[PDB]
Amino acid sequence: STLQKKIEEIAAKYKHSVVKKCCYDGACVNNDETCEQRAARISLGPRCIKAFTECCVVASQLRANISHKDMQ
Amino acid sequence: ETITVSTPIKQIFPDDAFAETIKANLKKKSVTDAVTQNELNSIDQIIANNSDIKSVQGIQYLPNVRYLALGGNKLHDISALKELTNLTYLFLDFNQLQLPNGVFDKLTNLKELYLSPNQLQSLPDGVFDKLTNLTILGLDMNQLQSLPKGVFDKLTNLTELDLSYNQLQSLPKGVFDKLTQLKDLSLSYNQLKSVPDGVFDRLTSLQYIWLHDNPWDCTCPGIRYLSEWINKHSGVVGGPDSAKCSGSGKPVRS
Repeated sequence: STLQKKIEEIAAKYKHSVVKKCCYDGACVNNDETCEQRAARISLGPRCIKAFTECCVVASQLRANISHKDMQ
Repeated sequence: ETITVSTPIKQIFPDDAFAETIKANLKKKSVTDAVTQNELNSIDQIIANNSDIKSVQGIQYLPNVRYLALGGNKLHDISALKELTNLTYLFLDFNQLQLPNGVFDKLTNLKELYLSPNQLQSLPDGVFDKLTNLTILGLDMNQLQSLPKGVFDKLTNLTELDLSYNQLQSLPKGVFDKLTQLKDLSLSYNQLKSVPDGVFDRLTSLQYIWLHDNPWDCTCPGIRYLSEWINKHSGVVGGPDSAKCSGSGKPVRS
């Protein structure tokens, strides 16, 4: 039950490779801005973006240590 | 389509982003180098996700692509590929691409297609009909706003069909009625308020489905059929509590 793993586990539920890369990218932690802001600078397609934003949100909450239960 | 002699990569592939992608695939040294016709034959698949690609022009020259994966900000002339019957798998993820007329008419072979939001905010009449072998159809996030009756009617071997993330407000009568083999259908994250009585009536080999996150009209004299179907089948991914009325939650008795 290691973060890397857990995100690996969220990731794995995306089939397409290019989308999967997106989610790993959103996980990777940015310091000075939010999943939201970070997503604007991006010019990729709709699937990517939804994946990248969702991955970033989950990872941040996981960092928050909220139970999947308490997880939106 | 093809080539008489040697030739520079960048002459075939004027899209700079595409040329770079092709070079990486071809184990090139640069973009400048000329390519033999056989080399184009060697590549069978292409997978790129760069924001800077706006055209797969010169895509036609390489016949032996079986699998295309492309994501970008904008894609401009996917006409280059309307001629590839060797492509089984086509995944297109872009903020907008442009649907030519009849683009899909010649790729009889491909069984899996994922599309993107297009210019017309809709799917053109007869879009898919040449597509018999296609078993997987991803329309998720295409932002579609309506559906053309019979759009799906030629899609018999269609395993699954993802319509989540669009702005559909209604479904054409018997929209789904031509797929015996459909197993999973997702209709979540739309603008549905109600569905045609009998829509899901012929969906036998149908295992999973998604209905949550649509604003369903919960007035007594219409949705009973929808409620009955939900009560009378168990393919409902996320669990029938999920789908919900305006004001209320679950659907429910009445």
